[PDB]
Amino acid sequence: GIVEQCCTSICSLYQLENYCN
Amino acid sequence: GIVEQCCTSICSLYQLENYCN
Amino acid sequence: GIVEQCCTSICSLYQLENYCN
Amino acid sequence: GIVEQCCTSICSLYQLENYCN
Amino acid sequence: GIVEQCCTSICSLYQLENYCN
Amino acid sequence: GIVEQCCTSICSLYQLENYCN
Amino acid sequence: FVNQHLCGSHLVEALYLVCGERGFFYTPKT
Amino acid sequence: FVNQHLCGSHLVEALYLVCGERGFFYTPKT
Amino acid sequence: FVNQHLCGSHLVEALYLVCGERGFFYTPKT
Amino acid sequence: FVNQHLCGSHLVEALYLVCGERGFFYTPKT
Amino acid sequence: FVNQHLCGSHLVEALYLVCGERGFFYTPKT
Amino acid sequence: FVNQHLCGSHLVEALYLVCGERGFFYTPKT
Ligand SMILES: [Cl-]
Ligand SMILES: [Cl-]
Ligand SMILES: [Zn+2]
Ligand SMILES: [Zn+2]
Repeated sequence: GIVEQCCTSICSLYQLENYCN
Repeated sequence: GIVEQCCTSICSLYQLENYCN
Repeated sequence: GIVEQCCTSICSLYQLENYCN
Repeated sequence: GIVEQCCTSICSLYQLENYCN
Repeated sequence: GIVEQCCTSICSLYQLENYCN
Repeated sequence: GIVEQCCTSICSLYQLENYCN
Repeated sequence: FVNQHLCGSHLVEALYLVCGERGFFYTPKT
Repeated sequence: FVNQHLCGSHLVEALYLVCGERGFFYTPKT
Repeated sequence: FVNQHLCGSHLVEALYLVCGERGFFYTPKT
Repeated sequence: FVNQHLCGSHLVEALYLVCGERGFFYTPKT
Repeated sequence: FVNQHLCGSHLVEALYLVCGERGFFYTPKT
Repeated sequence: FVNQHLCGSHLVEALYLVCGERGFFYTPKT
């Protein structure tokens, strides 16, 4: 989920947009 | 400049990217 | 809503708790 | 003390109130 | 006090140092 | 550089002034 | 706990602290 | 932009940055 | 609420949240 | 990405997120 | 070091940086 | 003052504190 995409592994600002409403 | 613009007015992540090294 | 209330006005940690999953 | 209650070990918001004036 | 001063007015790191333990 | 002065190793507020314009 | 005046990112920090591993939703008006 | 490690309160700051007024959810158990 | 790890600047942000106007002390050597 | 209203340290946090390991320069007017 | 305009949590972050392991007390007026 | 570990977003917050209006550069690849 988000922790295991951008925290445990790394993620881009674009990937972070996956979690906007 | 960007510092001011961002504060008095709004700015985008794309404008901020111009200040990366 | 909570976002606004907290900023225009004050809010409590107990009101914030309602937005937890 | 506070570091070895909430940082090294974990602590609640209520336990944090132990350190208010 | 310092809390107020810093916010209504400006304060220096040297004034802040007085609040260290 | 800055990461290997204040992050990896430790550094003072005065050393941080080395990176002001 | 005391009452809070929280704008912008400061609200999100508060929600983070309050909710922990439960997570939260941030839903501003449009 | 870049890829970096974003954890905890830093991760929610980054969500607030990217999503802003849209809002977002932070659901670490997911 | 929850229990989480709160360190360094995050710990003092959480103290400010919880105590606010009461004030607080942050005394890690204790 | 949405537009941003960012003052003080909040601008620097944004530059940090946007630039990553590239780093950035913060150059306010005098 | 330059002079500072610091409100809310931003003051506490500054006290944290300035004091380090010495810790500090945050004492707002009532 | 003190010496502590300052990393990532915390390091840039500390640069903003110390440099402020002077501005600064954050160039971790250096
Ligand atoms: Cl603010
Ligand atoms: Cl960390
Ligand atoms: Zn702020
Ligand atoms: Zn951190």
